[PDB]
Amino acid sequence: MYVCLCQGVTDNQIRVGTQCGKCASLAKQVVRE
Amino acid sequence: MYVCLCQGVTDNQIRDAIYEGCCSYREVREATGVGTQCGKCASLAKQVVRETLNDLQ
Amino acid sequence: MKGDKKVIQHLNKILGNELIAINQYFLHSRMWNDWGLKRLGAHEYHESIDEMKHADKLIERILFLEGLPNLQDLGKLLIGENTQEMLQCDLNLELKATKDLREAIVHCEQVHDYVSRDLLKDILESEEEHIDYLETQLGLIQKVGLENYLQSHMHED
Amino acid sequence: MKGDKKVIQHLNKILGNELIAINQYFLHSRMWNDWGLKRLGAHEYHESIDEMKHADKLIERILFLEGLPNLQDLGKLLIGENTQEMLQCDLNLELKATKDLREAIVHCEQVHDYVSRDLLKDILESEEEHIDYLETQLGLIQKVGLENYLQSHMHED
Amino acid sequence: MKGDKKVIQHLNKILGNELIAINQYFLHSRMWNDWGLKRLGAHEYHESIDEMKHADKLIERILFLEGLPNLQDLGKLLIGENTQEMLQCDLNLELKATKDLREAIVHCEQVHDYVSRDLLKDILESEEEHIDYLETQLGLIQKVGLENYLQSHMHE
Amino acid sequence: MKGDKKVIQHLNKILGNELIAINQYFLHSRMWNDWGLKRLGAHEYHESIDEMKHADKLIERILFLEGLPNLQDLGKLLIGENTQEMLQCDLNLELKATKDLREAIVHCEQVHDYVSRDLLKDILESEEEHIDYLETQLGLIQKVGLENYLQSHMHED
Amino acid sequence: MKGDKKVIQHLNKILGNELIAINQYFLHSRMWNDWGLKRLGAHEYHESIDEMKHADKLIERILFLEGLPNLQDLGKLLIGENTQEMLQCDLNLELKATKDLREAIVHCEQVHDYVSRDLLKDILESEEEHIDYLETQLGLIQKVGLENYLQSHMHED
Amino acid sequence: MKGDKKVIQHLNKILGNELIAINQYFLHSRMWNDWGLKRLGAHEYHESIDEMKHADKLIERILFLEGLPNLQDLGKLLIGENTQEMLQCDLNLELKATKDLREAIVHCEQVHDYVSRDLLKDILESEEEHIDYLETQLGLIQKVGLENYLQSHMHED
Ligand code: HEM
Ligand code: HEM
Ligand code: HEM
Ligand code: FES
Ligand code: FES
Ligand SMILES: [K+]
Ligand code: NA
Ligand code: NA
Ligand code: NA
Ligand code: NA
Ligand code: NA
Ligand code: NA
Repeated sequence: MYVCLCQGVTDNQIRVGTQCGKCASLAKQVVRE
Repeated sequence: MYVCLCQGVTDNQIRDAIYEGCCSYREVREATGVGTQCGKCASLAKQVVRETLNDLQ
Repeated sequence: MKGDKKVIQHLNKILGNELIAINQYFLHSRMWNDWGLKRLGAHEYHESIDEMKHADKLIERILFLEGLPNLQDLGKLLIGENTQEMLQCDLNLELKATKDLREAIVHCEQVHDYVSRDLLKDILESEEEHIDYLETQLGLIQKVGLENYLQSHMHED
Repeated sequence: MKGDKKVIQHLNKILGNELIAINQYFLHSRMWNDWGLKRLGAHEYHESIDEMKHADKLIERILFLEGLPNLQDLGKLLIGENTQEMLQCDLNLELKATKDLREAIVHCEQVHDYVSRDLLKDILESEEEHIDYLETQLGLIQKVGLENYLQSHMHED
Repeated sequence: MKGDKKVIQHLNKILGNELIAINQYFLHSRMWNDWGLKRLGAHEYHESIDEMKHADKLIERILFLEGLPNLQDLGKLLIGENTQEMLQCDLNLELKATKDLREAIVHCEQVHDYVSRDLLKDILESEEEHIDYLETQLGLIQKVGLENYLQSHMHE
Repeated sequence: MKGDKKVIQHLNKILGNELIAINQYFLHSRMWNDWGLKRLGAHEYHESIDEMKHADKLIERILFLEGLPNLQDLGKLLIGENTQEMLQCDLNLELKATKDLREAIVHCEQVHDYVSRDLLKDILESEEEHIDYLETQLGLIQKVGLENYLQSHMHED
Repeated sequence: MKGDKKVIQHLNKILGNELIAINQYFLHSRMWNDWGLKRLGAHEYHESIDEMKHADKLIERILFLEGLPNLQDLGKLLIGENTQEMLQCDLNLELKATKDLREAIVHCEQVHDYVSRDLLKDILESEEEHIDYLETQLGLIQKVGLENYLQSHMHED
Repeated sequence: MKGDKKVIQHLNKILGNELIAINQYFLHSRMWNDWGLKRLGAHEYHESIDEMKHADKLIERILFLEGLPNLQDLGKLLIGENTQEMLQCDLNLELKATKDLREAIVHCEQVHDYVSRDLLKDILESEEEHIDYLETQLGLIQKVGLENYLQSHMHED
């Protein structure tokens, strides 16, 4: 799914947060895994 | 009331069978057919028999 | 399984009561028609139908909660031999039904199943209206006398 | 008492069969709806209603003959777990029902209860039409494949 | 100020949840339409509309209780990338929504705000029907296969 | 007697409140009409009618529960002398009414009279809508000024 | 103040009687419905409504004359325990009401308030029609017997 | 993706502006309704609905161009505390919106995305109509006075 809608970053693209920042916690988590 | 719907036996018909000489539920059952099909009425029929025999004293 | 196990047991218990009432009212209805008391027969037919609709809603709710609706267990019918006994039999059944509904609602509230509570409260309201009708009929037998009461129920509305 | 006792036993046996079918079909209908197979759910709902109507006619005939309709004894419901097994359960039930109907008819003929025979024959025609439906659905599962068969029953007519 | 402060906080939280759902369902609807799955698109559009109507009732109730409706804070949308994931995303959202509704109702009951309770109960009934719908679709994908399921949602 | 005695006392208390409101609103309506403020008069007339309907439902429920509805004890009417004071009198009355409704509901819940609770909740929703109307009118007097507010209520909708 | 003070007192006295009758008839109506005597319940409901309309006209006339309509004082209701007593209670109330109306009319004529007289005469005509109905019902109980009389009032028209 | 990257950013910027307007107008509408200024409430509700329809068209266009519509980023709502402030808040918002629309149109023209330009021009015409409405209301407040202006917006139609 989209982790960041502002930048269109999916969880698979991580495997961002620069615009509104509401997704930061989630992206930081996907990373810490 | 009908006590046994399968065999169409009322509480008065259970009393009658006793008055006519039945001495136990098993005897009432042989006389009337009560509780010989689905069996769901058996405990209620037994209660009527019990109350009737007790009142006959 | 999303449903509370005791909620599902309560709903199945209410379902079992509805299933008894369906058959008892249907048979009472057809007995009254056989005797030519068509107004009682028609009223009692509609009571049976209303119980069928409650059972449907119960079955639907049990399935949503992922339980198994129990249509297999059919408890004892209370079938009367004359009009006064039949009405009283329906009333005896309904007093048991409302006691079970109140207990089911208590448990729904406790586990926060507010939608199941709301369904049961709706059924309870309908069963209380049936109790009202039954007590009224039994009272009318006393006020107008049994022969008049039966006369007034020969012809349909 | 105008009714032949064994005729009444036979009518009560058919009635007992209809009561099982009512409940079995109603539960299957509501299971298909819960799964989103609404076309199957609707069809099965109408099968249940049709058995209710047959039951009503049996109950009325039994009372006319001065017997007591048996709405107390409920036999074994054959509930399936998936679409194919549910259809087969309905078919197994119907095959037992039609066997009983034929025996009932033989006996009615023997004691000259030609009106009860005609009632039972009408019921039998309806049950055979149900068997035709059931065999057709099972055949279609084989012809179009299960996944297509189910797809085709998602949306109501 | 007639309203209980914690009731108003609960109503604002439920409103927050509805505002997320409005946007998530509307976007999912338009994605399904873009892909030519128009029956899913139309269904999802109506889910979005229904959340809008719930939001309206919450706003009206908050104002009556002399609270301040919060339409400013928008939480995280769960947007899927394909049909199966979009449905599961809607379901995850709904499971959270109903948990919060139950907690709000408990509180309304405690402070005797029975009318707020009934409003929330009606919302909860609607959200439970949406859960029913979502689980049904996820189950159909299993029963009829993904290709058939999508095919069945091309046309309205 | 199926009814809980304190439930019946609570229902009779709410009924007593509705009886005050019926009369207070009816008199205010007819005073607004006498003054030529026909829009206020019509609105207040409908508020009085609505309380009559609530009273009827309470009376019916009390009788079902085998209590005696109290139509004898009429509490204090809060009559105003001018438009603003009349609105405030209606508001003071409603604030007392809603407090009683909430206490009644608590007790119904405690003794599991879920149908009486639902009745009272419906009444409460209506009374809160009245409070919303009253607070709005008092706010409008401040926003548009009294003379404009009154002007706007001379002619009926 | 344009109105004669004693005229206003008389109108308030008639109003007070109407207010008693509203509540007495409304309660009798709902009692009859509770007992299943729906034709009596419906007739008595309409009697209550008719008293409400008289009260309205009285309140309007008192306001025009610049007096204060009194809705606060509610005298004693006469509530019966069975159908015959309830009818007699209504009749007792109506005989008092018509005596007061005649005295009010006398005073209106004396002070030349011919419009108030005309209003009271219209009310008097309606109350006399109610007296006719009541005496008729009590007479029918004697002619057809109480059980038949009640039977004839079970079902609505 | 078929769409120009800066066109999609512009469209997402316009979408972002519409999303603020939708919520800002919807809240203003319900505040006006709460205060009993129903005509303002109804008009503002329709302004909110019109912004929703613009948002829908932008979302559709962004998806056709293979971009990702941004419904996650919600900018600052300008909420006023009285009628004059709310209208000025809406106007402040619209002035910013039209500035962004013009910049977006300039860019679509430069990259020959004439269909996106036409969509934006249509939104722009709508937003300029809203500016006209807002400037007119602010001017009416000055011309007829605040109390009359609000009075004129109490009743719908
Ligand atoms: C002795 C058992 C039953 C009998 C004799 C019976 C009979 C009937 C009859 C005669 C009708 C009217 C059909 C028509 O002409 O449209 C009916 C309707 C219906 N039945 Fe039954 N029924 C029985 C049990 C049940 C049960 C156990 C259920 C559900 C679990 C059920 C569900 C329904 C429903 C939902 C309707 C439609 C009612 C409406 O919406 O008007 N029935 N039944
Ligand atoms: C126990 C007290 C009362 C009860 C329970 C009661 C009940 C009712 C009901 C149920 C209605 C019919 C409403 C509808 O469905 O349209 C009604 C109508 C009405 N009521 Fe009352 N009411 C009461 C007292 C009063 C009083 C004291 C007045 C005037 C002083 C009044 C004035 C009216 C009027 C004018 C109507 C309309 C009748 C018509 O034109 O059809 N009511 N009432
Ligand atoms: C992404 C944000 C939104 C979009 C895209 C959107 C879109 C729409 C659309 C297309 C309609 C149908 C208009 C018509 O054809 O007449 C509509 C109706 C409506 N909207 Fe929105 N909307 C949004 C946000 C909201 C919010 C946040 C609320 C309330 C808090 C709201 C309240 C309503 C209401 C009450 C309706 C009418 C529903 C009915 O038919 O009863 N909308 N919206
Ligand atoms: S969602 Fe990642 S920055 Fe807005
Ligand atoms: S009810 Fe007696 S055996 Fe079935
Ligand atoms: K007679
Ligand atoms: Na017969
Ligand atoms: Na496309
Ligand atoms: Na489901
Ligand atoms: Na005047
Ligand atoms: Na308000
Ligand atoms: Na009663």
